[PDB]
Amino acid sequence: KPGAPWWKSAVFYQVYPRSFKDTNGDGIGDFKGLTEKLDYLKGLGIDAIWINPHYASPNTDNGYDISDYREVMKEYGTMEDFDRLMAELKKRGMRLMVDVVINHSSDQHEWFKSSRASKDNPYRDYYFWRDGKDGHEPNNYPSFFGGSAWEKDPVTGQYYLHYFGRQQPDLNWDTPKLREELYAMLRFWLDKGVSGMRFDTVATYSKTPGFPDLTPEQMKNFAEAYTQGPNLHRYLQEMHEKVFDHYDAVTAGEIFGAPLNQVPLFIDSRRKELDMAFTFDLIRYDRALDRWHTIPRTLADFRQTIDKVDAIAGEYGWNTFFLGNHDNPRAVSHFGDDRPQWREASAKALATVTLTQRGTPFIFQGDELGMTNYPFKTLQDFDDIEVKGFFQDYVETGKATAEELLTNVALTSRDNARTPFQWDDSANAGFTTGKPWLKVNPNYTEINAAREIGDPKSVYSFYRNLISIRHETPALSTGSYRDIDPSNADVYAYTRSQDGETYLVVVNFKAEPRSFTLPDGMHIAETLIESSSPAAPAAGAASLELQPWQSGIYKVK
Ligand SMILES: [Ca+2]
Repeated sequence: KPGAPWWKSAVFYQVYPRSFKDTNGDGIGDFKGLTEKLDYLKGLGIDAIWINPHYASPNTDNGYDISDYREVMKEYGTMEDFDRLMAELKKRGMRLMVDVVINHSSDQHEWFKSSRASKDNPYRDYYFWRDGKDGHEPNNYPSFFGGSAWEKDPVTGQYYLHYFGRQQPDLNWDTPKLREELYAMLRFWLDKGVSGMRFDTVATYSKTPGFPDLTPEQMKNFAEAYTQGPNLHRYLQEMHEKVFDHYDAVTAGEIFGAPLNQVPLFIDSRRKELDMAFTFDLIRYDRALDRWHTIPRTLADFRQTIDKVDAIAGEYGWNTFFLGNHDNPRAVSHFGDDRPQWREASAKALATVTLTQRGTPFIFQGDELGMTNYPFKTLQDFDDIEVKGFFQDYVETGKATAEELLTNVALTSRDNARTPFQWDDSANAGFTTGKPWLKVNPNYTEINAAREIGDPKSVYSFYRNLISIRHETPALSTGSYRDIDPSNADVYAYTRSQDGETYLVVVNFKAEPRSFTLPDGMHIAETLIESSSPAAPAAGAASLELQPWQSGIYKVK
């Protein structure tokens, strides 16, 4: 029949350029570093890479505050280096997905420098400027990065809106001329051959008319209210009509803060908005509302959340799947057990899950090596502007002590994912010849690409084999998904099926032996791969005995 888009069967790798590979000793990764490592990614089996922002930026949010959408970030290289990265990817049959940050720009962008000059400036309405009320801000909106989402500018006496940092003013999508500027910007990169675009905080583009105060209830989860602008889908549909309908690039949205029942509006292919969804339900399934505390959860919660997310894709939508990214703690530390004796086994188990979920998997740089959270010792060990925001909102206000913030944010911080990639065991793990912008994890002596690649029993080798198996088994990418028992908090088991072929995935999430009884009528036919198992089951088995953290993929009958 008709086939599926290349993107539904692709395995993506996310590169955070700043921490991938430095080639000039300034301690910051760059395009030349990434280009020199394309053979490494191709050898691992990667089809496409998504890079974080690579545009001109003051870096108050490491690329997410853009001052010029048509120039490359100085730290990464030049437009020539970007062009070379593209060409080398193409020589290897690989595709590039870039990050698109158009909910807001840097306050250094020329549009903002113009906007702030006067109320009658032609660019005034490229942003949101409003009078304060009752001697304070326009309304009670809080910022994700600390304090109020409203900043007064004495040049005009009004306040501008910023959901994120003070140096990331929100762009005004209710203004036609600004929407047209953004479309022309997207075409600039698409005309260069870019194959995909990831839309940063795509659900917050539409603002609420009149900016009334959030109710006390809404305030509890302000992220959600910010995703309820009345014109959101109208704007996304217009972006598709004027830009994406004219190219063959895949689009994916970072649907931050929106309730899961609204995700189909963004990804149902019939609506002509986005192709794939990046949801937060699973990766933040154990995160408190303040985003810096954790809440104990079990595998039952994990799988039940995945069931809900899969159901939302319905028949016309499509999900991405990921256990890690640049805004969350390290996969093995977060969902696995990173203790020395369990790190490799649990990282392999999580690899099995990642590569057998229904959706397009994104492997975050370093997770294929089993990289872990970083041992922060003081609040100064964090670079992340979000941690400074928590200090402002919780420590300076007396709600928590600096020690309490350190203790808790150490387990949830985005910086856990941003320590430099561990290439080998030379100075700073071969990431740089200079001083890394963020400290390298001392565990690079045990966790590094050179050692991983030379060992058939490594986490890396396991990911590589899982990727080969997935590429050879259509059911593992586009097949249906059925969780055999959503209530089981010990062993995660599900089937993937397509065209009469069914595969069974069984993953022990406990560090103790466990048993698993197959569904009535189901029996093992073959064993494709297992991790931490002393032996594959016998053909015909109606049950399995699992070692701690063991994972396996089996073709059933
Ligand atoms: Ca560099």
